[PDB]
Amino acid sequence: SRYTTEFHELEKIGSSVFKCVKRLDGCIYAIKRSKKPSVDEQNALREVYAHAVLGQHSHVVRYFSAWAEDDHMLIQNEYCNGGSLADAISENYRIMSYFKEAELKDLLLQVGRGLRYIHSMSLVHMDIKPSNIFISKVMFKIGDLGHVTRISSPQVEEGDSRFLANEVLQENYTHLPKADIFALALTVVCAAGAEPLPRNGDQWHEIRQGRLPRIPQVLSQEFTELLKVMIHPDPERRPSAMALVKHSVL
Ligand SMILES: CN(C)CCCOc1cc2c(cc1O)c1c3c(c(-c4ccccc4Cl)cc1n2C)C(=O)NC3=O
Ligand SMILES: [Cl-]
Repeated sequence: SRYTTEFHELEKIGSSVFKCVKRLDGCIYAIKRSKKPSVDEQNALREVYAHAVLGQHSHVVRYFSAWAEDDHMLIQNEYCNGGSLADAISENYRIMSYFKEAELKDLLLQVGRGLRYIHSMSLVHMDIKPSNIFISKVMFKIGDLGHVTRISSPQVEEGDSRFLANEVLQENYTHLPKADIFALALTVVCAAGAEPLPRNGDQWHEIRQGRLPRIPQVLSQEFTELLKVMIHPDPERRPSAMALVKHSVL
């Protein structure tokens, strides 16, 4: 098998994803091995197609190769040795020491540049959340292109409900880029030290009214006001990724 022959498997890093050394080049890669799926195959192939047009950007995880063997599909991507934002947030949570305002702005700006790049390729990510942001200056890179779709798709697989804009839940796909913007604000909120976001119920709905969850630290008004517009109930009111990256607060 290509996998066994080309790569030395170092360890499992996600449940599968493995940290591997490619034997010829001496580099370390993250390789996802999933069972080969149909509508499910189309969804698997969009991940690959997305990766293969989104390999030029410093804030999107680099793709190297993908292949099929057995009943598995394989994707070999850039290894980010800092883990995901989810783990850094969860460690912060235990130590009661969060991203400070300067680091939240950096997080927001870097990921915002990633979205800006995705969105200019007429693509939307649709699953922005801390577990899909990888850490390599710390560098943040968007990864997990499993929900990537073209921006005017009439059908969307919705991402994690914690980060899901209401209009996407209502199957209104008229402004899909602003769904990524909404999820990015909530991502930054979690990095700021917020409690686990709700999945349904009255707290879920409340955020989708444009009320920011409680943040256990004091932030500038100007920064809080940017995060809050990013979760505006009206997606049109939310900044584009380009407007976000040029924003004076950043
Ligand atoms: C506790 N923590 C500090 C480190 C332990 C786990 O570390 C990692 C897990 C990881 C990745 C990188 C890591 O450093 C990691 C990467 C990636 C993926 C991934 C997600 C979706 C599709 C394909 C892949 Cl390879 C999934 C990944 N997982 C589950 C990736 O593309 N590039 C990555 O570095
Ligand atoms: Cl997450």
